[PDB]
Amino acid sequence: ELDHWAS
Amino acid sequence: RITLKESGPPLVKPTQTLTLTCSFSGFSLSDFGVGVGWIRQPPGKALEWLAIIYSDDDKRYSPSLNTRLTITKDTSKNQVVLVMTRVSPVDTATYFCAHRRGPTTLFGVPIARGPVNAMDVWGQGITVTISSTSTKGPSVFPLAPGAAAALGCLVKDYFPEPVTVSWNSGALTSGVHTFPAVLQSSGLYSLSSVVTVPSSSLQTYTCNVNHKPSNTKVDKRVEPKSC
Amino acid sequence: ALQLTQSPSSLSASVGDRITITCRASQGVTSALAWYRQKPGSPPQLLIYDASSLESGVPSRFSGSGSGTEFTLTISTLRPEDFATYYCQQLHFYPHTFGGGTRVDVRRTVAAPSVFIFPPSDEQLKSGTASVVCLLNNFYPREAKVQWKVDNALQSGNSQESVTEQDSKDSTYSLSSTLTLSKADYEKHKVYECEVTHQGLSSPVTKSFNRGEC
Repeated sequence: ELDHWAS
Repeated sequence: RITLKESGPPLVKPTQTLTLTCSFSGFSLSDFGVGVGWIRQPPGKALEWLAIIYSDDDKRYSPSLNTRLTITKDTSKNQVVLVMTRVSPVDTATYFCAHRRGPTTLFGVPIARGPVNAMDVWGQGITVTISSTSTKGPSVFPLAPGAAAALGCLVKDYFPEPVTVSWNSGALTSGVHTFPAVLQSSGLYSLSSVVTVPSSSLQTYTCNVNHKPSNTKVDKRVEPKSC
Repeated sequence: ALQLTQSPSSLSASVGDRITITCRASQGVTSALAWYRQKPGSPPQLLIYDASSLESGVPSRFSGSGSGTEFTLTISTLRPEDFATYYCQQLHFYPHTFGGGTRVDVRRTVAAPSVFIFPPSDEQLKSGTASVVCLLNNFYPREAKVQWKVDNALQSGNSQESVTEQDSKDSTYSLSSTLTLSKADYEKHKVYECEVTHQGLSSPVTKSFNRGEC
């Protein structure tokens, strides 16, 4: 899944 | 100045539970978006990511180790703990904890996320060995033979590290190669120490082996066999 | 999961050279990539964060570029402290993967290994085990392949090897490989061979002995 700071 | 340091047992037995503590200073795990992660490095291998925890308490784990890892924080003690259950020999590695910056803020407003893309400060690392072995001294055996000749000593079946080897009480140094020990499947280490000399010197050669842990000193003179 | 492949895995160079290490990801990681340098016995040290930002206190000869699936680290003028292993790390997807690393060592002329095979000592045999050791002395580059053969059977899963760190005077490496068998199995065969492949050897060299031959 995506990193804590992605998007 | 940010500093981190790992602590825990240097030795652990298979099936047991390993608890590692990262104590740090220079930041608080209550600071905005900060993270503390754990990374390990088996001897001679690549870095392997294990887990990370942030100040808002979100936790993430390596999928391959998820079932055996628990990471937790103790904000008031400035510590992060990683608990690994059911360890086995392949878990022997140097374990590092590391700081991860949170986004830069301006008047408490997040304006830059680029600084979160790295683990910026690392602890020195703590070496953990997983073996069911009890302390034990090495058996020392001879290794006997451009036109260089080679000989050495095979320092076998000892635990734990380290062992020291020198040649001729320290007088022989040129051409000496003492290799890093390998951890055998038995849980005991083994290493060779060799020395290359002009095929004529065959001069006397004695390896001095010392395993402090078991109080075992051995001097073994090695020669070109055949009586 | 996501794969990060570094190239080359190993690289030789001299002080003053310009080197560039590259890291490719199996899926795009945007700019969330970091480079580290790790010297023997020390923890990795951050050089470049967010694909191209220079970490504070890191010397300007280090540079990072790229985004998406392809990144590069270049050291413009290699200094002695740069002989080390470099790693890239992706932080876009969990888990936060590391590449396999690229070892940067002192270049020198190719040198084939001097190979030696040692039979097990009679003293070890009396304890019931048999260790056959093979030594590859002072070679370069580091990559070498050792293959044990017993009465022509290819051995597998019963040997272990270790390599010294690059010699500070020679720039060469040495490698020790131990074949381990029970005394019983040992006794059931005659030709113990250590086959060695290396760049400096025109073709593979084999060193061997026949057990018990006296």
